[PDB]
Amino acid sequence: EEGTFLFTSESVGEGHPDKICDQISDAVLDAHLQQDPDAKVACETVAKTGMILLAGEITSRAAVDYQKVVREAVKHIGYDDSSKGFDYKTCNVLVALEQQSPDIAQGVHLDRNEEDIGAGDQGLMFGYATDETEECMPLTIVLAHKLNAKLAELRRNGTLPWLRPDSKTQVTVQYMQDRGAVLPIRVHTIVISVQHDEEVCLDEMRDALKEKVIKAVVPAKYLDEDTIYHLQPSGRFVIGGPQGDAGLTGRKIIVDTYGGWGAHGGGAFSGKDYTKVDRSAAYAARWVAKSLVKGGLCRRVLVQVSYAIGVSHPLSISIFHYGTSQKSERELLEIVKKNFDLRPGVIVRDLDLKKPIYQRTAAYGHFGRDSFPWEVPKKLKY
Amino acid sequence: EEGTFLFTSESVGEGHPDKICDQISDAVLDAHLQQDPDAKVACETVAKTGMILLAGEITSRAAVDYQKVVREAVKHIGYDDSSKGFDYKTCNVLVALEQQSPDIAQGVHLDRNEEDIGAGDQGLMFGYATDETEECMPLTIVLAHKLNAKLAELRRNGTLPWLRPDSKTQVTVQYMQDRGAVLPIRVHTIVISVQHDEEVCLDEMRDALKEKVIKAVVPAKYLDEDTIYHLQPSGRFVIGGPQGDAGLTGRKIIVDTYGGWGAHGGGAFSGKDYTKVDRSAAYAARWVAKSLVKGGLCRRVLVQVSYAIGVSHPLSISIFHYGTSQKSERELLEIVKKNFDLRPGVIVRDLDLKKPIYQRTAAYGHFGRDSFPWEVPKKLKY
Ligand SMILES: Cc1ccc(-n2c(=O)c(-c3ccc4nn(C)cc4c3)cc3n[nH]c(C4CC4)c32)cn1
Ligand SMILES: Cc1ccc(-n2c(=O)c(-c3ccc4nn(C)cc4c3)cc3n[nH]c(C4CC4)c32)cn1
Ligand SMILES: C[S@@+](CC[C@H](N)C(=O)[O-])C[C@H]1O[C@@H](n2cnc3c(N)ncnc32)[C@H](O)[C@@H]1O
Ligand SMILES: C[S@@+](CC[C@H](N)C(=O)[O-])C[C@H]1O[C@@H](n2cnc3c(N)ncnc32)[C@H](O)[C@@H]1O
Repeated sequence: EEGTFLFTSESVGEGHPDKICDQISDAVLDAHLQQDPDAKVACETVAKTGMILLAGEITSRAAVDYQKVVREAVKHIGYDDSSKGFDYKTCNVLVALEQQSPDIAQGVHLDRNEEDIGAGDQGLMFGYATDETEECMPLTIVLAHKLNAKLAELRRNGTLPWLRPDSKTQVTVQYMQDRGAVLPIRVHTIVISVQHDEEVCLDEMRDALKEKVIKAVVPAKYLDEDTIYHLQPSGRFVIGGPQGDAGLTGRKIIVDTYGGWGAHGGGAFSGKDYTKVDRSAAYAARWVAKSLVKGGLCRRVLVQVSYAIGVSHPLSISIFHYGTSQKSERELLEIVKKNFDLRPGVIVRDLDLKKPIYQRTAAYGHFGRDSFPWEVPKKLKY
Repeated sequence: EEGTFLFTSESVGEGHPDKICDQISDAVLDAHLQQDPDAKVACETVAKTGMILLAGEITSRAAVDYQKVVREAVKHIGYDDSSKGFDYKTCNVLVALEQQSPDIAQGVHLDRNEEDIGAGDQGLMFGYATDETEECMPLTIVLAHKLNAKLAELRRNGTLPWLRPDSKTQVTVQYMQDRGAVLPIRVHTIVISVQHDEEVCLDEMRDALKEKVIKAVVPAKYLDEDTIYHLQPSGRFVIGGPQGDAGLTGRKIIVDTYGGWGAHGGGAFSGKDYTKVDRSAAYAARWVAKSLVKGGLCRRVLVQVSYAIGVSHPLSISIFHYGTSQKSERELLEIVKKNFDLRPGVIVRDLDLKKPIYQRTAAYGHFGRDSFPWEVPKKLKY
């Protein structure tokens, strides 16, 4: 229909190999922060058959048992037997971690007042919010995340014991344009691929995915006779996890954020402390965007910020409201200037970013869930 | 001024550790394609002090010497001595490469007619084009790439022998809104950070970066008394490359594409053959977008496509012209349907994607350069 369009987003499960890496990187970050709130962490993880490798830079007063931290994260995910393709008890854990470069340390935080610490790198970051859901997230990505969460729930409760931890989902929604804002009309296509055991047949899996997963997550009002379902479209997914596909930290940055909506600056979140603005400034930009929507100034908004390594204040700030505010974008920038301080050394205080809650962010998206500090809107003064 | 806004993009040099990984992943892909045009390649690279690790899946009839291919790529980049922090002659090259999962192979390409091969994965991809430059790319990212290329040029020609291969640049441009299209007005801020030797002082570097790099790349009409320069803002960058920061393939996906403009689906390009739609469908979507702009239908356009693993046709196609076309987005979709076939098995033929030219794409962006097939517009019939 005229004034309508399609949009597709995807999500992945806790056992998707890239997501395994994000969760391990954040389990390492949390382990350091539990002992040293000022740990400087830049922990990349790589996963392939039988291997977790940690590579990066950590300067911290914590004493962390990497073998224990990695294996416990893999256990939580559900890879606990060679029949599943990966086992926390018996995999190889390799560590190539060095101290943070002293050249970065001197230029960013050494001998600097905390509020005046420099950005840990240059870069650009975006925040986005949309009133199409209560949580201010796109419906395409919320549904895709919930489909993966439902698969994990039915695997863990033994309802569908043939399920394995590696999964991917994708949701296409037809939207109506509404003066810059968007209104979901219907779900056009759903894809679900999930690793499974050798005994279950394709028809049993497809029936369960439709009746016990899709129907348990997606409201029936969005599904109709024309909705297309691609359930186990490859036909066979016994080999999975790192054995099926090498994973790396920071290779699901669009799943971690807005599912293609808004914009992205390229930075990965997991394995990084607050001084790395790829994470802290993106969380602050989401906080700003969500505050503008919950404050009734916008129905849909995009915020860009950027930084230079060693410099505290952002180099640029831009706001695009998609035509959904009566205030000009110059007025919105002034409101943001009066209400937020986007220096990393102030974001850490506002968003409590030395707290070890990062492993919780590393699956199912970093935004629109669980009332993390960046999800609690700031009451704006203007 | 009213109707203006700021936008920032970044780029990185050939020796940036993430970019080293993209180039090595693509050198491995090209090595396979030189002997086996139908090689199935999914090669991730990880780089840290003294180490290149290859992890992933390759099924190919080629006989490839990974030690030689990796070291030759590192040599080309310029890491040829321990004084520079990395040396192709003496680094460790580790290989954890297995065959492609037979479950993926059976679901995607085994016993399938080439035109009817399934997408190698699910996912979403975007194409973008803007008439603000002849090459139909955002000026922010074109300038950022050219600044890194200039640093490599002056390093290689011996003009600035203190330069090392690892660099990052960032450009903020103030734009004027023009009926959906954008017009660059001026450069607001430039950042340049580049690895250097122990002997050169900060003032000599900052003077050279302004006079020999910025002035040699950015037209003077964009620079004025208010332009902000952050040159070597960390103050010291002797440690660099993988020693300073662990790199991974597919961690510069926004540098590889549009610098934050348009949209991104999350997929990485390097190390993947044509059957991986993260690369082929994104190249085809750029080709569509550039064809719509060069054909005079749009001044600025975004194209989304999506796929399911094992299914040839895209699941969804969407076009947003930012208000820059007289044709409706329904009409543009019909023109695209009549002129393009976005099945991966047809994109391979149109864009010649079995040719080993991929290492050439892995630095300075995959788009807007060198008249690759996806940069030559298709003449549209309607
Ligand atoms: C990153 C991004 C995300 C979404 C879109 N997107 C859109 O935002 C609108 C839209 C929304 C609301 C509207 N209100 N009015 C009065 C006009 C509107 C147009 C239409 C549209 N079609 N395809 C796309 C993109 C997938 C290619 C679109 C654009 N860029
Ligand atoms: C991904 C993306 C990129 C750019 C923008 N972006 C824009 O596209 C326009 C714009 C361009 C042209 C226009 N013509 N007319 C009549 C109105 C226009 C508005 C203004 C604007 N301000 N901040 C941003 C984003 C950085 C936050 C903006 C939005 N999204
Ligand atoms: C298709 S793989 C990427 C391509 C792969 N590296 C190759 O060698 O072709 C990407 C993701 O798809 C999922 N996957 C793996 N095996 C699959 C299968 N047989 N069917 C469907 N999806 C699968 C996993 O979540 C995996 O991380
Ligand atoms: C700042 S590092 C990322 C943070 C780092 N992992 C850490 O431990 O803090 C990201 C990129 O910045 C660049 N870089 C490295 N050392 C730098 C320095 N001393 N000054 C400026 N940029 C530097 C390199 O291009 C590097 O890949």
